[PDB]
Amino acid sequence: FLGFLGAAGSTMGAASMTLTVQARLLLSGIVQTVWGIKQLQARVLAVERYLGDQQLLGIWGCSGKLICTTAVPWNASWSNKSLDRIWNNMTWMEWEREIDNYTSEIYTLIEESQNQQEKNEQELL
Amino acid sequence: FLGFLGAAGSTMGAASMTLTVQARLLLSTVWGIKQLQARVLAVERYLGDQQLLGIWGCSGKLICTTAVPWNASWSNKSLDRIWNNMTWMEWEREIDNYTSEIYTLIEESQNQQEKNEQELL
Amino acid sequence: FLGFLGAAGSTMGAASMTLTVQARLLLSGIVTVWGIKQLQARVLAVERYLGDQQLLGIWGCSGKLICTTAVPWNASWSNKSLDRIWNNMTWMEWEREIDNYTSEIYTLIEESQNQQEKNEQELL
Amino acid sequence: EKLWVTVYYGVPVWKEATTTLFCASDAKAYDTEVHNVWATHACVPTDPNPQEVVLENVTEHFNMWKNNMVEQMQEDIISLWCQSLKPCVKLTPLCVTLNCKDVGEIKNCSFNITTSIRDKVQKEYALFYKLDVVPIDNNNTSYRLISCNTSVITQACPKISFEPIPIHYCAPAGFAILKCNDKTFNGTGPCKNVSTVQCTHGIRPVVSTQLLLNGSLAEEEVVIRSDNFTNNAKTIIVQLKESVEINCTRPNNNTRKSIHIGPGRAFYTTGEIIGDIRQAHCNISRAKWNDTLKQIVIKLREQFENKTIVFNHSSGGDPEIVMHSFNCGGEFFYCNSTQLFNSTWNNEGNTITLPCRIKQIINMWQEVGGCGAMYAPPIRGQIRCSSNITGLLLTRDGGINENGTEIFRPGGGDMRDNWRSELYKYKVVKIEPLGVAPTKAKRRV
Amino acid sequence: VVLENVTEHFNMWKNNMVEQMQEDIISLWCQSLKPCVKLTPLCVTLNCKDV
Amino acid sequence: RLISCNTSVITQACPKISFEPIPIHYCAPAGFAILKCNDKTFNGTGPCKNVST
Amino acid sequence: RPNNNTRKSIHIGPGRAFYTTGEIIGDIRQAHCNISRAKWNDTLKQIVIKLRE
Ligand SMILES: *[C@@H]1O[C@H](CO)[C@@H](O[C@@H]2O[C@H](CO)[C@@H](O[C@@H]3O[C@H](CO)[C@@H](O)[C@H](O[C@H]4O[C@H](CO)[C@@H](O)[C@H](O)[C@@H]4O)[C@@H]3O)[C@H](O)[C@H]2NC(C)=O)[C@H](O)[C@H]1NC(C)=O
Ligand SMILES: *[C@@H]1O[C@H](CO)[C@@H](O[C@@H]2O[C@H](CO)[C@@H](O)[C@H](O)[C@H]2NC(C)=O)[C@H](O)[C@H]1NC(C)=O
Ligand SMILES: *[C@@H]1O[C@H](CO)[C@@H](O[C@@H]2O[C@H](CO)[C@@H](O)[C@H](O)[C@H]2NC(C)=O)[C@H](O)[C@H]1NC(C)=O
Ligand SMILES: *[C@@H]1O[C@H](CO)[C@@H](O[C@@H]2O[C@H](CO)[C@@H](O)[C@H](O)[C@H]2NC(C)=O)[C@H](O)[C@H]1NC(C)=O
Ligand SMILES: *[C@@H]1O[C@H](CO)[C@@H](O[C@@H]2O[C@H](CO)[C@@H](O)[C@H](O)[C@H]2NC(C)=O)[C@H](O)[C@H]1NC(C)=O
Ligand SMILES: *[C@@H]1O[C@H](CO)[C@@H](O[C@@H]2O[C@H](CO)[C@@H](O)[C@H](O)[C@H]2NC(C)=O)[C@H](O)[C@H]1NC(C)=O
Ligand SMILES: *[C@@H]1O[C@H](CO)[C@@H](O[C@@H]2O[C@H](CO)[C@@H](O)[C@H](O)[C@H]2NC(C)=O)[C@H](O)[C@H]1NC(C)=O
Ligand SMILES: *[C@@H]1O[C@H](CO)[C@@H](O)[C@H](O)[C@H]1NC(C)=O
Ligand SMILES: *[C@@H]1O[C@H](CO)[C@@H](O)[C@H](O)[C@H]1NC(C)=O
Ligand SMILES: *[C@@H]1O[C@H](CO)[C@@H](O)[C@H](O)[C@H]1NC(C)=O
Ligand SMILES: *[C@@H]1O[C@H](CO)[C@@H](O)[C@H](O)[C@H]1NC(C)=O
Ligand SMILES: *[C@@H]1O[C@H](CO)[C@@H](O)[C@H](O)[C@H]1NC(C)=O
Ligand SMILES: *[C@@H]1O[C@H](CO)[C@@H](O)[C@H](O)[C@H]1NC(C)=O
Ligand SMILES: *[C@@H]1O[C@H](CO)[C@@H](O)[C@H](O)[C@H]1NC(C)=O
Ligand SMILES: *[C@@H]1O[C@H](CO)[C@@H](O)[C@H](O)[C@H]1NC(C)=O
Ligand SMILES: *[C@@H]1O[C@H](CO)[C@@H](O)[C@H](O)[C@H]1NC(C)=O
Ligand SMILES: *[C@@H]1O[C@H](CO)[C@@H](O)[C@H](O)[C@H]1NC(C)=O
Ligand SMILES: *[C@@H]1O[C@H](CO)[C@@H](O)[C@H](O)[C@H]1NC(C)=O
Ligand SMILES: *[C@@H]1O[C@H](CO)[C@@H](O)[C@H](O)[C@H]1NC(C)=O
Ligand SMILES: *[C@@H]1O[C@H](CO)[C@@H](O)[C@H](O)[C@H]1NC(C)=O
Ligand SMILES: *[C@@H]1O[C@H](CO)[C@@H](O)[C@H](O)[C@H]1NC(C)=O
Ligand SMILES: *[C@@H]1O[C@H](CO)[C@@H](O)[C@H](O)[C@H]1NC(C)=O
Ligand SMILES: *[C@@H]1O[C@H](CO)[C@@H](O)[C@H](O)[C@H]1NC(C)=O
Ligand SMILES: *[C@@H]1O[C@H](CO)[C@@H](O)[C@H](O)[C@H]1NC(C)=O
Ligand SMILES: *[C@@H]1O[C@H](CO)[C@@H](O)[C@H](O)[C@H]1NC(C)=O
Ligand SMILES: *[C@@H]1O[C@H](CO)[C@@H](O)[C@H](O)[C@H]1NC(C)=O
Ligand SMILES: *[C@@H]1O[C@H](CO)[C@@H](O)[C@H](O)[C@H]1NC(C)=O
Ligand SMILES: *[C@@H]1O[C@H](CO)[C@@H](O)[C@H](O)[C@H]1NC(C)=O
Ligand SMILES: *[C@@H]1O[C@H](CO)[C@@H](O)[C@H](O)[C@H]1NC(C)=O
Ligand SMILES: *[C@@H]1O[C@H](CO)[C@@H](O)[C@H](O)[C@H]1NC(C)=O
Ligand SMILES: *[C@@H]1O[C@H](CO)[C@@H](O)[C@H](O)[C@H]1NC(C)=O
Ligand SMILES: *[C@@H]1O[C@H](CO)[C@@H](O)[C@H](O)[C@H]1NC(C)=O
Repeated sequence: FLGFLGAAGSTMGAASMTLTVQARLLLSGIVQTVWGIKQLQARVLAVERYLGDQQLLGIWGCSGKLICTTAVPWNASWSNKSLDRIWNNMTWMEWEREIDNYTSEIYTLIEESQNQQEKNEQELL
Repeated sequence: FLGFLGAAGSTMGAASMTLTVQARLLLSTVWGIKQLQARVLAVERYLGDQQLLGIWGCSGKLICTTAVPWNASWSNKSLDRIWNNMTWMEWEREIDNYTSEIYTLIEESQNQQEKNEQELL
Repeated sequence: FLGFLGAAGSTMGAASMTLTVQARLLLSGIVTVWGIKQLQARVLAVERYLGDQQLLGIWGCSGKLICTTAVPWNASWSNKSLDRIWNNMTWMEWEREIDNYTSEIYTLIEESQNQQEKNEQELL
Repeated sequence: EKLWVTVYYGVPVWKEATTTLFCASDAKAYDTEVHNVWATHACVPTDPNPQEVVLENVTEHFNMWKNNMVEQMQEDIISLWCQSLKPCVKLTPLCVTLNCKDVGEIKNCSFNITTSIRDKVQKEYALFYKLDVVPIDNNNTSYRLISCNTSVITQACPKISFEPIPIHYCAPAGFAILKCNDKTFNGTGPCKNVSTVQCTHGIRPVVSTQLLLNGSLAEEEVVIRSDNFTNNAKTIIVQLKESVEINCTRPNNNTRKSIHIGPGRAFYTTGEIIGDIRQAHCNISRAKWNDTLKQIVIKLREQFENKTIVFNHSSGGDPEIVMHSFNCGGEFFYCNSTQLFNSTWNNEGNTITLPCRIKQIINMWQEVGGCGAMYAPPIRGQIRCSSNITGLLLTRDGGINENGTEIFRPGGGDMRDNWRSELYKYKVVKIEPLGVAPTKAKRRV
Repeated sequence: VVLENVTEHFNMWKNNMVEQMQEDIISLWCQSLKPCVKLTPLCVTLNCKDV
Repeated sequence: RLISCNTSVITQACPKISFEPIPIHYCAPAGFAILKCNDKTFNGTGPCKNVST
Repeated sequence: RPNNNTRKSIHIGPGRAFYTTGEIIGDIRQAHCNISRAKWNDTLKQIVIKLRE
């Protein structure tokens, strides 16, 4: 029984095999006065937060899957720790802190070299 | 508007072409608050079922097949007995009390189906 | 990095490279008379995006950007060649010559998709 | 060479429409627990680095007189002021005859009042101006409030100030706001220096009549824009290069005395005035106004009006329109302003002293909104406020004059014109990213 | 669900949840008094005799 | 006189509405989690080991 | 209804009016209304005919 927010502080590679145990609760928006206006402005946050990440996922590679790879060559300006250190004795929370300043720079290079694939997909035909 | 809730009394096999004309129209002072609560309600009716469709097989299409066994505890009508001399209103009235146990069955062997792509990669 | 609404009056071919720069900054912006104006306009962007997110999600596309359709381009509407539309007009210029046809165009692009879903379904 | 069709997500198409806009502030209100009228605290903070983007090879039509976004600006200010005046003290049982005595600009009006305890009579006195009280008699000194007939007079909330801090309007996501800063913009025409912005700059929601204060200066030179110069009833909006400044105050030092109406409601008024009494005045420096007026008439002689122009004062009649409205520190001014237009332009005082009276009970929002009157509470001590004149509202007079051109009057008398002088270069559009185009692709399947 | 090998810096004197908690109790009690009887003509003289 | 005739508008607690505090539960919307430190003898400000979501 | 008159405004209090007739001009009459015979009983006959079931 893993549950929501299971191996969070555990090994990064250990959590890399258990993505679906906590990704389901981010999904499943099915259902199965002061606080009337508190519900209205917070139920819209349920559809804002869920759909706010399904736009970025569907653009890059991920249509209906959780692990989609791209062709960005992983530039060396940011952190370049080896495989045996990132996936063995480090956690996801620690990883995002070291790379937080470069999340937008890494992201903005992913939608490009994706239209370069989409245009090459159309031009091939 | 041309065929909104269209051939609902016709042959069940005549629903091959009329899905689009219906699926296109699922989203089209305290009085403004009441009017706004209906607008956010339609945002929940649609995309509350698209999240469901976005789970199992139908991410961005209308007809997706599933490899569930479809046992014979419920009605055993064949393909001809279902798709020709029946309407969808009558059809959903026969499996209305069984679709609750049906919906969790497609989820079975679906998260397991998602495991092999991770296992292969 | 041309920014949001960059090469918008520029060449058709150049505008065919930066479709996605107008997509990431489309719904994510900054986030009681101002409060009701805040709420009734934030939800106005969510439902407007989903109003034409089905339109991508029915015809040919699932979540991708440039998806092909099998509509054979009937010659009733504008018949400019490939070397004309992709060379010296912008997207705003092109929309002025096709705007009234989109009622007939959209109901035809969604057509020949149910005709396609059967072909994959009966083959299995 | 058969051609198919393909779709495109991310196509820039504008086809402008109407939406509902946001509210943004600079988050410089370090003074906590102020909570001014326009709810600047209740707007989204933290919008730094307004990264504008330049647009090129683009032409589209800007409009200002046919704009509907300024209607939303005028609609908010009606609602913003009306909702602020609701949840505080009303003073409606003050519609009583007043036995006043001259003490003069101000008066020593006294009346019988009933306290919170019923059937009690207390002899309390306050101070009112001539613009707030009117008599219904022949020569008797009885007085009554100006708007006691078919109107409700409420008191402005005391702990909420009237400071004009700027706010920023923003369109919702998916809606773009365009701007034109081409030099010497006509007002209604295509633009070339078009630049899309995330959302517009800081509007100043100050209310004024006959002039414009704390606006944005011109980019190159003094520009004049209108719809048609041949019509008599159409307003004229101008913009200045060099801002004209006013260093003025109101020496009326006094103290505020709390007079009970009531069941929890409190009526504020000035009491024992201290010091030598003086009237409200403002200095406008010469060699900076007629020099400014010299720049205005340089292209006022251009191909809209030919020659022999002349400046005149207001038409007169209804007082609430013809004078120049003013507001600083929580007090509303209604000022004599004929001395800035007592000249003729055809081909020794250092400063211009404008006399000005004070009107505590205003009626400005009632005649357009019907929300109600407003009793401005007195402000303790002597107040001083300095502002820059950045625009003027001029209106020609209809008539016949064979020898000369018709006169110019400054009495515009409109509310919507006060916000079109800064929103003159903004336009809201809706971005639908859809679009179709032919190519060579077959959807292999 | 319990969490293992986890650390986090907590606080309770600057928590924003209790600040929202104070906002409701003001609002719920104030809204409950509006749409029924008021008693404002009562602040009058009261000839009071001890029982 | 009544004690509150200064600076207050005195209303009446509404007769058909009770004051009984029935327990309520505060709950975060989807996409938000609440962290609970159920460790024994919590100091009030500092690290916690038995953090439960 | 023959009731042609000039309405009067009564100063009830601060900024309020009370419109009531006090100056009726002409001759007083009781308000009558026509319902045409040979058509209403024609309808009433049709009402009971389908009730004969
Ligand atoms: C056009 O804009 C100008 C801006 O220069 C504006 O003039 C200012 O008006 C305000 C209105 O009250 C004057 O009063 C100030 O209000 C601020 C509000 O936060 C106060 O902080 C100021 O206090 C300062 O000074 C105190 C000493 O007297 C200090 O103890 C205190 O810490 C502050 O530093 C002050 O009360 C303000 O003085 C003027 N500014 C100038 C330069 O004259 C004008 O009103 C605008 N036009 C119109 C028509 O409103
Ligand atoms: C206004 O008229 C009053 C007369 O009622 C003048 O006298 C004041 O009367 C009140 C009421 O008893 C006293 O509390 C004040 O102390 C009186 N004033 C003085 C100076 O003795 C009053 O002077 C007049 N002028 C003003 C500015 O109030
Ligand atoms: C059209 O106007 C834009 C302004 O919106 C010009 O961009 C600015 O040009 C000035 C030159 O005087 C620069 O100092 C600014 O830095 C420019 N703005 C930015 C954001 O960089 C633009 O140059 C104008 N076009 C032409 C051809 O002059
Ligand atoms: C505002 O001030 C001007 C300047 O004083 C007033 O114009 C004067 O009006 C009086 C009326 O009795 C005349 O006697 C003067 O001759 C006028 N001045 C000049 C220079 O001619 C103006 O009337 C004032 N506004 C109002 C509404 O009275
Ligand atoms: C009004 O005009 C004055 C002077 O023309 C402006 O004061 C200058 O403002 C600029 C930028 O805001 C500063 O760089 C200068 O240092 C200021 N001058 C002085 C002498 O300090 C003022 O900003 C204008 N606007 C307002 C609202 O007062
Ligand atoms: C961390 O907290 C959890 C509960 O929040 C503890 O789990 C409980 O432990 C007690 C033992 O005292 C058992 O009686 C309960 O049955 C447990 N709860 C459940 C749901 O099984 C856990 O022991 C705590 N761990 C530490 C190290 O303090
Ligand atoms: C109603 O009663 C009044 C008496 O109270 C009649 O007399 C009117 O009285 C008022 C008040 O003094 C005068 O202004 C009117 O001029 C009186 N009427 C006439 C005709 O003289 C009044 O006539 C009665 N009827 C009506 C319809 O008002
Ligand atoms: C996580 O905690 C468990 C508890 O016994 C321990 O066995 C495991 O080694 C820990 N893992 C890490 C990466 O600290
Ligand atoms: C990597 O980042 C550095 C830092 O700016 C930059 O100079 C370099 O060109 C980048 N290289 C690639 C291949 O992106
Ligand atoms: C994590 O474990 C590795 C291998 O056991 C070792 O380098 C060390 O114990 C940890 N790494 C660091 C940087 O402390
Ligand atoms: C990230 O950028 C900020 C800039 O405000 C800087 O203070 C911080 O040190 C940066 N992070 C790292 C890990 O260098
Ligand atoms: C047979 O049908 C029942 C439905 O009542 C189902 O629960 C069961 O799993 C089915 N058998 C198999 C082997 O799938
Ligand atoms: C189940 O199937 C058999 C034959 O396949 C049929 O005779 C029977 O009627 C079916 N059961 C029901 C409930 O219809
Ligand atoms: C179709 O169903 C109807 C309804 O019971 C029945 O009357 C008819 O005979 C059926 N026809 C066939 C061909 O099964
Ligand atoms: C569906 O199943 C439920 C089970 O409780 C039953 O009560 C109901 O009558 C059924 N409906 C039918 C057979 O139409
Ligand atoms: C766009 O503007 C550039 C500016 O130099 C010009 O060279 C180019 O020809 C223009 N393209 C179009 C299609 O107008
Ligand atoms: C093309 O459209 C015209 C008018 O809409 C129509 O007459 C013609 O038959 C169409 N051609 C085809 C091949 O659909
Ligand atoms: C599109 O059709 C409308 C309908 O009358 C017409 O007014 C418009 O001119 C048409 N557009 C073009 C480019 O022909
Ligand atoms: C009301 O004020 C006037 C002012 O002189 C006074 O004569 C009169 O007696 C007062 N009324 C009462 C009831 O005291
Ligand atoms: C009112 O009476 C005084 C006293 O004689 C007199 O000075 C004044 O002129 C009169 N006012 C009017 C308008 O008759
Ligand atoms: C009542 O006040 C209004 C103000 O709009 C005024 O025009 C009217 O003359 C006043 N009535 C009397 C009888 O003076
Ligand atoms: C400005 O626009 C008006 C109408 O929009 C036009 O009559 C006038 O000639 C224009 N002025 C210019 C282009 O200088
Ligand atoms: C301005 O007025 C003239 C005549 O007074 C009229 O012909 C013209 O149409 C007006 N301008 C506009 C934009 O309507
Ligand atoms: C207004 O006052 C400021 C503050 O001392 C001063 O710098 C400025 O020169 C004054 N301007 C005039 C016109 O008096
Ligand atoms: C204004 O009046 C107050 C109180 O009457 C006094 O303290 C202050 O000194 C006065 N101001 C001046 C400039 O004298
Ligand atoms: C403008 O005013 C200045 C004030 O000193 C004066 O010297 C100058 O002659 C005036 N010019 C005109 C044209 O009135
Ligand atoms: C201003 O207009 C009035 C209106 O009658 C006129 O009497 C006066 O002479 C005008 N002033 C000038 C300087 O022409
Ligand atoms: C206004 O101008 C006229 C011009 O004849 C002059 O007589 C009068 O003194 C001037 N008034 C003021 C206040 O400058
Ligand atoms: C009511 O208010 C007055 C003035 O604020 C004060 O003097 C009086 O003591 C208050 N009542 C009581 C009972 O304290
Ligand atoms: C509790 O926290 C305070 C400040 O956060 C610290 O001063 C104190 O030493 C702590 N007590 C402990 C850890 O027992
Ligand atoms: C009723 O009285 C009004 C009073 O002005 C008059 O205009 C009207 O003609 C009268 N009605 C008839 C039918 O004469
Ligand atoms: C209905 O009333 C009319 C009156 O004109 C009469 O002639 C007719 O006979 C009546 N019909 C019946 C059925 O009573």
